[PDB]
Amino acid sequence: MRECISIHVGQAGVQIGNACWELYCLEHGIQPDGQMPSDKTIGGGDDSFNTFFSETGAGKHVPRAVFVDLEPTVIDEVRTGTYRQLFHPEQLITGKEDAANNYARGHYTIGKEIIDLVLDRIRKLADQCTGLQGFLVFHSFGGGTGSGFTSLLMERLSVDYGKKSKLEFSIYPAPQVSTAVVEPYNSILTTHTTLEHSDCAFMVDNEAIYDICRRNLDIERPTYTNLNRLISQIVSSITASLRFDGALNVDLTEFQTNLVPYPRIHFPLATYAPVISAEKAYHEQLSVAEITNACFEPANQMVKCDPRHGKYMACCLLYRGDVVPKDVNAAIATIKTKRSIQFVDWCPTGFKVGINYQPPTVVPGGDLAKVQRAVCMLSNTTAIAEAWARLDHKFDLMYAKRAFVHWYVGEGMEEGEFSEAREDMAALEKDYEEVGVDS
Amino acid sequence: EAAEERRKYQEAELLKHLAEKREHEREVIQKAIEENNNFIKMAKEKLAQKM
Ligand SMILES: Nc1nc2c(ncn2[C@@H]2O[C@H](COP(=O)(O)OP(=O)(O)OP(=O)(O)O)[C@@H](O)[C@H]2O)c(=O)[nH]1
Ligand SMILES: [Ca+2]
Ligand SMILES: [Mg+2]
Ligand SMILES: [Mg+2]
Repeated sequence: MRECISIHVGQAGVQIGNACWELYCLEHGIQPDGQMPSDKTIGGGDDSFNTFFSETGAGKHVPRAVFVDLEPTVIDEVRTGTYRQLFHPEQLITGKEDAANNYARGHYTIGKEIIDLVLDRIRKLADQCTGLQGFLVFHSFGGGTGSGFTSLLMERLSVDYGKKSKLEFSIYPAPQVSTAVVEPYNSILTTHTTLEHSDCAFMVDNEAIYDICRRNLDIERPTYTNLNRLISQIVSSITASLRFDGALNVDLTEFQTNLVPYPRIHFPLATYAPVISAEKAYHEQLSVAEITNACFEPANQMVKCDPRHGKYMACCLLYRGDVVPKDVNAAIATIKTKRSIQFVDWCPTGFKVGINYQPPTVVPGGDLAKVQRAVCMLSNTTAIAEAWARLDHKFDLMYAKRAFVHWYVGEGMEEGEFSEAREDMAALEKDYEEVGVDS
Repeated sequence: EAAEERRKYQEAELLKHLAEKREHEREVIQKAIEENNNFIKMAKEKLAQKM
């Protein structure tokens, strides 16, 4: 067994991290006080769920998790929440005043002050690990902390843990879900600074989550709780293979091996189905063919884009519930003859498939209904570059007038870092075009 | 540290600008004092001379 440490930075990373660990405890039968009746080895073990939980002599299962926010109000709702007893004080880290939606303030001004503390508290978790695999980092692209401090931390994690893998779950900004006007700046700045320190990054576009919440849960104006509980379902689908018995994506290195042939093109598209309203009394249970077909519907993707106008490098299908290989291959054969599914020429046209028989867990009283089967598709397609092009375009509009730039220079950042960052994203966009388009 | 030093340079320019404001404030009020006193002295001398 090899351990994974989760790190949650800024408001989005913390509040999403709250939802995930709530879900993880439900999936594993761990009560809010940290007790786990199913676990018969008291105070130790190297089961699969021990990758994410350590154990005390008292029998308490403790998340290998750190929560970090440069303001105390969000983390305080963990301290005093439903799982207070799960975490211990050392894992919740709050500063005094936040980064004010400003990457440069989160990265340079406040980050300097707090990085050594955060690294020290992570070291206390790494020391309890007999074989640390690396880190899962949850954060927004857009926040001052989520963008500015995350990038400083990722740089320092590559220093202090050079051999360890680092995975990201990144919340990509969408005006429908309250955004700062400078979020394009923050997004580009932090992608540039984090690009070479992350081995695999799952972008989640708030616009996509928001619309799924409106369309499939028929919530008229979804809350952060609605958004985060759906996001946590997808995150849990992605991390299940680390926490349960299985042979696919069983450690962080396999994510890179299976999803990322080229280190810079390391942003897989996630597509999830089905998402069913819980106040919908009687709903037909979707079949393997249907939920697999729904994986090629842009309306189910975590980032809206058109994979038909791009090329695939890698594709993993992650099923939960009543699913057998026979049905998967039937559904795939059908889909190959009707969908437009082009792989690059230097890659096998195929699917790695993982099945966990336990159907998804939902939060009692949440807006998602139990289903008897679901699937998360992870595909590395060049079509996700549409998300970069969109963001890059908004950055250009504002930067052409140097709008807001003075806030960043006033924190000690050189204007040249904007151009550095933007030029990196320009290369990134052209790497995608080289890989996935022909003239 | 280079960004920290740039913040420090900018604060120091700022406090230096505000220091120039404080000395201008000092010059204005000592100018008013000087002119009130010169009015009083002028009037006192003209009166003495005419008497
Ligand atoms: N999906 C989701 N997005 C969130 C949540 N909270 C904030 N966001 C999004 O995150 C971005 C804003 O960054 P935040 O994480 O709130 O800000 P922060 O990291 O705390 O940084 P500062 O407050 O500036 O110090 C915006 O795009 C928000 O829409 C959340 O709980 N769930
Ligand atoms: Ca145990
Ligand atoms: Mg905040
Ligand atoms: Mg171990």
